[PDB]
Amino acid sequence: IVGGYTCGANTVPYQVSLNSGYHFCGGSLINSQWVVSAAHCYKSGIQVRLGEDNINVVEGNEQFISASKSIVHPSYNSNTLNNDIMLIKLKSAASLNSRVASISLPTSCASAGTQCLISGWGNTKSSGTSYPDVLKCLKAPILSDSSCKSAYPGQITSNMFCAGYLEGGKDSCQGDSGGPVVCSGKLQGIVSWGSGCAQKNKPGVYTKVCNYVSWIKQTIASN
Ligand SMILES: CNC(=O)[C@@H]1C[C@H](N2CCc3c(ncnc3OCCC3CC3)C2)CN1C(=O)c1ccc(CN)c(OC)c1
Ligand SMILES: [Ca+2]
Repeated sequence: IVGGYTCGANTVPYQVSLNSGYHFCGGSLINSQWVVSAAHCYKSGIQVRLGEDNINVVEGNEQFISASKSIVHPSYNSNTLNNDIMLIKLKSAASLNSRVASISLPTSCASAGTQCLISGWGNTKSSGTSYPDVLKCLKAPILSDSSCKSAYPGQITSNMFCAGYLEGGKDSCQGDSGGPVVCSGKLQGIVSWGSGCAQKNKPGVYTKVCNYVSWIKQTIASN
């Protein structure tokens, strides 16, 4: 997160860190045994880390649970990132508490101007690199689809939205992908891609979760 602020420990209790010996992606807890992340985060040997604040320190509220099954969206395209969403089932249920809590799925799609909370452990610099270890937060609005498509001609699909600031300075960045975009208590987005971080006219691009709620619910109910 570039241009954000320190969330505060366990203030984003649905935020997870996906760890394969190191933090590689964010995710969102959606019930005790399932996490939503980006399909581009798919890999073997995932451990889901819940209840984290500083990812380099065991502070006493963490739960570490291995993934048992990963389900990449049936239509995910790795060349274009269309349908950039995946479900991860945990080997055992997380114990739900004040520090480890699920986030609601949308019941409808959110609009341009809706304010959201984006969070993650990614790079905090727009030029060069610095990783914060504690969770960072950013308040950002959803941008109109026309400004998103104009910023990224030929690359934005009906399954994506832009959020952030066209003037630059505030954005998600390397190591935030897979993590949450939450608006009025609903997981509307997944951190997906962009061109650089916090550059003018290059806002972050996010998977449009509302289009996937039917698939998420059906997949969870059958697995
Ligand atoms: C260490 N983790 C990372 O670096 C991940 C990998 C992810 N990338 C996306 C493109 C892509 C991937 N995997 C196959 N193909 C990819 O792109 C192919 C081209 C299609 C049009 C996207 C995976 C971008 N990452 C971010 O954390 C990130 C988050 C937010 C922003 C917004 N400023 C950002 O901006 C550059 C980057
Ligand atoms: Ca921690």
